[PDB]
Amino acid sequence: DFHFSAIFQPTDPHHHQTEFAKVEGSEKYVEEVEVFGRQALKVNPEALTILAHRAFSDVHHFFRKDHLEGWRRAIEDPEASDNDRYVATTLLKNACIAAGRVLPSCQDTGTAIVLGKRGELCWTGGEDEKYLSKGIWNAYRYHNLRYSQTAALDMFKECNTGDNLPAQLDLLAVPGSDYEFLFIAKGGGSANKAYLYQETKALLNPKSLRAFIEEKLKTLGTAACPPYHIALVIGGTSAEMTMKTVKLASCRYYDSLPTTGDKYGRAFRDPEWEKIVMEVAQKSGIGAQFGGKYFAHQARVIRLPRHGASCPVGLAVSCSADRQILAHINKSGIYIEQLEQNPAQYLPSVKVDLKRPIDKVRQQLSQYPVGTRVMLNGTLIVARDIAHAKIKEMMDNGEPLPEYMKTSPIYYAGPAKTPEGYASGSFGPTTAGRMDSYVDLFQSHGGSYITLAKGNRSKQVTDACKKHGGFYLGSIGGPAAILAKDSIKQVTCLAFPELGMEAVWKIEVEDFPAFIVVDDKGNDMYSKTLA
Amino acid sequence: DFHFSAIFQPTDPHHHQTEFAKVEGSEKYVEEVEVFGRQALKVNPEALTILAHRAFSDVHHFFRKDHLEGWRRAIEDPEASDNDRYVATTLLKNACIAAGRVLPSCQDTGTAIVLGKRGELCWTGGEDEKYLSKGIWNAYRYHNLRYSQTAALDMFKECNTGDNLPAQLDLLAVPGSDYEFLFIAKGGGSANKAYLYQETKALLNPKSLRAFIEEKLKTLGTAACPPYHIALVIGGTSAEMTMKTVKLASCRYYDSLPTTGDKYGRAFRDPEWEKIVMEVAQKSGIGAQFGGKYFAHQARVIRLPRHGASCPVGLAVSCSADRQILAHINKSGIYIEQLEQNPAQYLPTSVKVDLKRPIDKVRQQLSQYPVGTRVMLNGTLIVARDIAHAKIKEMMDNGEPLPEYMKTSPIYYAGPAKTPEGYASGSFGPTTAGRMDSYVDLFQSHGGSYITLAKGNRSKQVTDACKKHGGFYLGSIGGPAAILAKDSIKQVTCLAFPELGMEAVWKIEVEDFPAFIVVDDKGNDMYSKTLA
Ligand SMILES: O=C(O)C[C@H](S)C(=O)O
Ligand SMILES: O=C(O)C[C@H](S)C(=O)O
Ligand code: SF4
Ligand code: SF4
Repeated sequence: DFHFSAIFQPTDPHHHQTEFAKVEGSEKYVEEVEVFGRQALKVNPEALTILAHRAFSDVHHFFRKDHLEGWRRAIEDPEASDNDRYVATTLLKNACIAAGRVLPSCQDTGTAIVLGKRGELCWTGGEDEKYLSKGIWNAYRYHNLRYSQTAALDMFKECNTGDNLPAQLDLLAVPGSDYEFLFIAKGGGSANKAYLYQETKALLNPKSLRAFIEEKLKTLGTAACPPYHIALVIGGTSAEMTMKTVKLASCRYYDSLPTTGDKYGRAFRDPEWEKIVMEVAQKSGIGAQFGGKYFAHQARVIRLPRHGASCPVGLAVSCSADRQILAHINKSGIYIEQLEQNPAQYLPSVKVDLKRPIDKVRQQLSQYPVGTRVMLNGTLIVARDIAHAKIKEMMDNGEPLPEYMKTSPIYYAGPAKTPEGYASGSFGPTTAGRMDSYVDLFQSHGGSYITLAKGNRSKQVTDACKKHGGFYLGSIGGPAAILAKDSIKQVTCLAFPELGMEAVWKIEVEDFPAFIVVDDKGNDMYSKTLA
Repeated sequence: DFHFSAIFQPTDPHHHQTEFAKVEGSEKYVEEVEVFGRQALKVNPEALTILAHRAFSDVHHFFRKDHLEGWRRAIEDPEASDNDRYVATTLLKNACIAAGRVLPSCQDTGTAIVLGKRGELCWTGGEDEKYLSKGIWNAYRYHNLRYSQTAALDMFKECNTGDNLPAQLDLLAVPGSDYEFLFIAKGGGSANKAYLYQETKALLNPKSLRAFIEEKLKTLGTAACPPYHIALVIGGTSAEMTMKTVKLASCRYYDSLPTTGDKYGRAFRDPEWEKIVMEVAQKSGIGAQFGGKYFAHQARVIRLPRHGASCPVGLAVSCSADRQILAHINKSGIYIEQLEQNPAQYLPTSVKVDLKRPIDKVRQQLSQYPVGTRVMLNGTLIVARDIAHAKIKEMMDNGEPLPEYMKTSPIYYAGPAKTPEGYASGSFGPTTAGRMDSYVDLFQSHGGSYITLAKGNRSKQVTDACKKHGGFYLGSIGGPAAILAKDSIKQVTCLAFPELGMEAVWKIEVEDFPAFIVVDDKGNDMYSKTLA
């Protein structure tokens, strides 16, 4: 009566649908052997270093076809909004610059995540975590990436690790003699849009589930740089299993799952509800960041078994910095997924002078409604999470709001490392909502009247800008390389240099595009689509 | 220069602080060999079946010392409330019954979870998932446990799998030649109290974090049968990593982590904030289910590294059915954690309600008493939980009446485990009440569900419904399923929907069934102050 049924039964478990290139000469790192009658593979652990280094180098300069096709679709679709096409064109042009292998596609080169599947008879010497980490360390140290990891010295005292370690190393024990991998360079803001809901049987009917999807999609907002790859997981054997599954779904790792369930509880993709998710995304009007049809590239919906008392639900996105790369080691060597190296084949405003007293800039912005495109020319002061927290603490101790918060628009951003001979490394915006708790306070103390970042913000920011005569400008989210190449002319560290990329910067910019998202009158570009 | 630092650096990675018993004769399943100069272990995969079967048998009848000590503390502490002592005594007596190896400690024998760590040179043949699953299958099939897993035939059509499979099998590749395990029989309602928050640097100061903890602990309520082992994880490299870590923390798997961080971002346990979590839990007044000090047994707080843009936070509990067991396979055979076989060593006023009356007379009697009154129920209960409620609502949406069997007796939210030979009932404690909240006003408007019996605090809509319709919600003690079955449940019959398995509608006869009036017919709620 016993019948074993694996929860996940992909028809393409080894991802034969993906194209791989072999690392030249890498057969020297492997040797097929036969031990106690079974075929085994000896793997020099240096192969893990070589592989992780190339994976976390390639993934920052190239994209998958399904991602690039989505941007082209947003440009060519007659039903796309003007802003849809503008954002998608900008992101495609950014990808063309990133393909030069100098500037990464996003300033947030992400957390390094490794999903590894080591066969029973794949023998590495066992130090896999160290050798993978060395390859990751090499990639972030010797390329123009960013150190984004924050170590906790105690509960509240933190420092940057200075090398983008530690990585997340999830190494699984599986049958066979190969070693199979998924490498993910996961952006922080898209990682933040991984949500867990604890639901019930009352959700599991067509009307309730549709309404749930409509409600939860809006909570993604534009804070993770859409168009999104949207993943939705209904059910699971635990919260952590649901959230792992929705991460992998967003990487299209489970595309080959069955599409029907059975009495043993196997996982399945649900194409009918993927289409419903896409209908909700298109009809939302949220669009590719600034209103339209292209909130989502595509959708993945996976239905999982559940304890009768339980219904965990996971929702997650892959952002414009859609960065994953499959790989495997076998008796022939090291194979790595081939990304698109020629993204160019997929391609088919009010001037604001910042070199003035800030009150004159505010006066000019007050002449325009939300949704107006602007082009900024002049100085920006750059500050994000830790700098804002340190400045609030200073004011709580009776110190003034610093002069540099009162002279220029505040750009929420943290740069990647500067290539030799370049004025700036990749340097796109940070999610604005994380700074919302500071805006009324800083404006009440005479600063932060104009902020520049990406993503929709909470009502407290709209209220603050109306009370204090402020503005929130939305940069396009994601196009960090083209912003650096074309707009950023000078970069200087202003304060808190120990914070690394989170230091306060002073930058000089030209032709920096943005939209007026929140004005000084109570209006919000997102008030209709993200209410 | 490059310096590798593992995130997790326990000082006791093989859990030497835990006592293990050897499975007699199990060295016959292993053989030490040497290939390419390296020591390897051949393991007969039948060892995986034997180990999983014993693990998911033992864990339903015995508890760890730190769990039992927590119940004893709630009895002996002068600061414990009278209800704290009553609940902890009931749970200890339940454990004494479960130690008889016939009735499981809870009717929810849980989801079977296996965390495995297979050494590079531990050679099983590779069919680990099947052989582990067979042992789990054996444990749930041939013992008086419960089939709790629900398969999705399509997005909405469901059926019970009938064997408590599939299991969650997380098998990791690690150094060496051994095989190490943590087995968890995870209750559904405590699994539901695993929460993920997406926070920011603005949280990471003493005032904000303390207020956050106070707010979020209240959202656990009593819905997962406290006293809780409370686990809190601040940070993490991804949502799924944070939630895995908070699960393992609640199982005390990370107790030997360092207690300080470093510039490489290693994880650490934070004893100062564990003490703060315990102070918040104690001062909340929520107590061991019915007001008092013993909301929590103990706390685990793990601080993790984070991307500068990110601060995932995990909060989770282990419930009264605190069920995990460590194990390992090595050159000497199969070893399994030794749980406490003699829980009795930890052991040191009510209104009688006759349910064998017209339901309106029972309502009239209950209306005489305030919330917090302890009652003892004698008579018939109609038993229905999530799927039966959904099916009955669907019938009503299609124009059918509320069934008469929903109008004659109080409704007990519960699903029984299998009945031992010669017993009137298997373990048969209550289901979480909150999951049925959306049905109460509707059913009461149609003349039924005026009195409900379950565990956990409920939402405001239920308080409002009971005031509008002259209803009551009675809180059973949560967790003591074996002593309820042994002493209180006298007859069990299936009344409707037999295809739902444990989720069928049952008609049961009970005696001396304890409960508290949680919501009355006047707008009052026993939890309105502690869980406001
Ligand atoms: O770290 C970054 O630069 C981008 C992320 S998405 C953020 O700040 O929200
Ligand atoms: O399944 C059970 O019997 C107990 C769980 S905790 C529940 O239903 O709330
Ligand atoms: S594309 Fe946007 S969300 Fe994604 S990593 Fe870059 S800034 Fe963050
Ligand atoms: S003790 Fe309570 S929460 Fe835990 S499994 Fe049993 S009924 Fe569910």
